[PDB]
Amino acid sequence: GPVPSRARVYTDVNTHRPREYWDYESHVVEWGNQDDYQLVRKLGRGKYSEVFEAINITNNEKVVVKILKPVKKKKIKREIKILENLRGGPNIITLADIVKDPVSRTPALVFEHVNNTDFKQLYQTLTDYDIRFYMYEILKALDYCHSMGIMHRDVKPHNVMIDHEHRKLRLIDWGLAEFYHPGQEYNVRVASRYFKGPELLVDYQMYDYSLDMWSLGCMLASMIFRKEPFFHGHDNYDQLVRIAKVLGTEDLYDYIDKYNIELDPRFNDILGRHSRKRWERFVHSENQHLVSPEALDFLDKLLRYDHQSRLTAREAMEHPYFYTVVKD
Ligand SMILES: O=c1oc2cc(O)ccc2c2oc3cc(O)ccc3c12
Repeated sequence: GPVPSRARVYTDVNTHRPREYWDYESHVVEWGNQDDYQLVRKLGRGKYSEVFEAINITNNEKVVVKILKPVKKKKIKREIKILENLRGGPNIITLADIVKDPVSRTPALVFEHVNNTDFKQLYQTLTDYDIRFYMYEILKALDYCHSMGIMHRDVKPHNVMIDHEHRKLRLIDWGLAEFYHPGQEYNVRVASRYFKGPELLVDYQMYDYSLDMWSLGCMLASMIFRKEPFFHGHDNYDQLVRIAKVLGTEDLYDYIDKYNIELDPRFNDILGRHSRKRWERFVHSENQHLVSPEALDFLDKLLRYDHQSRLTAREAMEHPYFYTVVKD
């Protein structure tokens, strides 16, 4: 069968936590008062929730209310426990309250308000320094949740709220996040298509925190090369082919051979043979000001087939790419 895999960092953190910490099924939700919050306007509907801007009339402060769509109280408690565990951490969205919505008859998560401009216009105006700055901020968030035994599993521009004016950043939507337990097999149907790690695309279930680092690499590639998204697959199969046209097919086979994985035979007539490309290939006159040897080496160390070979969040923060970023 498939060769087992372990996270190379924070492997045993949940093993030595009290079971209270990771056993989210047994979590007892403490409900606030739903009348404290008045909905102002709808911000968006996802597959799992509707998101509203609201006001807490007990302090006249803006909040974000996420009213969950009906789903397993499995996944509801999971997001809630993860949010409470990570509360107070660097650039983690802050869960302020949990109330029961009288209309949906589902939980409504109440978050700190953060003032976001969309990633689409924002990513077109980001300077070289801005990209490095915000990447460092994301890494703080990723290193923290990983250190707390949690992988996000849905890292993408949509889930990174940026207040460009106050240069503040928040990682949001922890509804797909999970606890890492060594040797545990996970659902491969996570993350969004363009940001799915190769482990997901070859259906390798024993993944870990390193999944988040591939997704982050995809984001970085889209930013410094100014191509959103970078790997633009039409489906989950074409997605792996897109990646293979850059990282090459030989290292792809090295990867699945290492873990004794078999590709879906439908790849037989679409995968072909491809050499690994040098990242300079994607540099042109309109993005070159965002590119540096440091930028490419960092990107290169994130985008690895082998999840065990990618930089950890902590290692990433040690990278020379962030030397120019002013530290606090
Ligand atoms: O769309 C969202 O989905 C979320 C999901 C979460 O789990 C937590 C927070 C948010 C969240 O905060 C915001 C602030 C804004 O100014 C605009 C949109 C959002 C927004």
